Amino acid sequence: GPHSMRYFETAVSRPGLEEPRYISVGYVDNKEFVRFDSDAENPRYEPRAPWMEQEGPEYWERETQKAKGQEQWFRVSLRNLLGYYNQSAGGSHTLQQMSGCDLGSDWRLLRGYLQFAYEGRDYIALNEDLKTWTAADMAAQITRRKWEQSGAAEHYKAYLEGECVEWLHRYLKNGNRTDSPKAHVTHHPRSEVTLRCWALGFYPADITLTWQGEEMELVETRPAGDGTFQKWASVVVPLGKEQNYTCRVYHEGLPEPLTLRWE
Amino acid sequence: KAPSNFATM
Amino acid sequence: IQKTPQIQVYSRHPPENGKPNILNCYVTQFHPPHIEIQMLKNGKKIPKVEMSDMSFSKDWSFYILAHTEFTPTETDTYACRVKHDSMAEPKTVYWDRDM
Repeated sequence: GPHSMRYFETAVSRPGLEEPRYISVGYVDNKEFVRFDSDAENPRYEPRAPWMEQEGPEYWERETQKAKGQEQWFRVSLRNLLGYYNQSAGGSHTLQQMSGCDLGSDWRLLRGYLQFAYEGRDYIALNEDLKTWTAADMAAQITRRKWEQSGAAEHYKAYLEGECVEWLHRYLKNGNRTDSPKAHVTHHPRSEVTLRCWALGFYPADITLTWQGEEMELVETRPAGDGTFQKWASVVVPLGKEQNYTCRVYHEGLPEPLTLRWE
Repeated sequence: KAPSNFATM
Repeated sequence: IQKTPQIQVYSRHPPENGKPNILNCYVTQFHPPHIEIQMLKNGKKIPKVEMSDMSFSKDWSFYILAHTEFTPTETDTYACRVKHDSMAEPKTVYWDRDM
């Protein structure tokens, strides 16, 4: 199966505040594994999965220092962006970053990722070639030329082809699953009766529910709060004829798609 | 292994 | 610019009157990340409400799961009320035991 690492970093400046509040969240295979928050009393990277408590105090000390570097970089960058967009003092602003690497089932690098958003909106992003930058905004051209002139891409590319893959291999070895959905249909009388197909206790979150021999209200997939997810799909059905309708759950942990009904 | 950014925006 | 929170309210486990459970309020697709969330029993704030750490998705929008212990009954109604800069007034979504 394929694998991935990501770091999602956020910096928020507010009027009343003085220095930005900076948060960095690390993920392996889309699950949170470390976290740093500058609002903490003694700010540092803390483990967020039990399998990371294997890492010794030199690992945490270095990571914490990298984060303090990021803190400096997001604060300065925020200051510069304030100038680029002619925004004055007195507002709240956000700078965000996503980086990391996707590996194939063979553990080789599939793709590097490096993207930045300002005010929730794409600012600049490293293209898949890890050589050129995409930057839509006129204001964002200043940053693109700055980064083309300094050679920044080569250095982010070295990180993404090297450290990201290297250290992802190490995390995969150290943290050596999926939970299949359990389905059931519920009956609710109305005007006609409502049949709502539930899938519960599944991980990861990717799922699809349908009703049928042809292909409706649903909810977006949601966390149960325990690590598992929920979803339901429901349909309007005339009374007495409810054995004719069939739900189908599709999930990557299922040997084959579920097919069930009201009973 | 957290990244470390290069040139500022 | 503002992005308006999407809100779902729902129990962790199937609701059964009398039996303790956990009530969720899952708020997503919002920007800026500053957000005020209250959970309500009969229109009154439940004081003990826990909040996940804040995160954001690939589309750069933020999200957060609020949750509190509660025991559903035949008669009481629970709700989630979210105050945020994209909305002039708080938005309330009521718990529906069947959704």
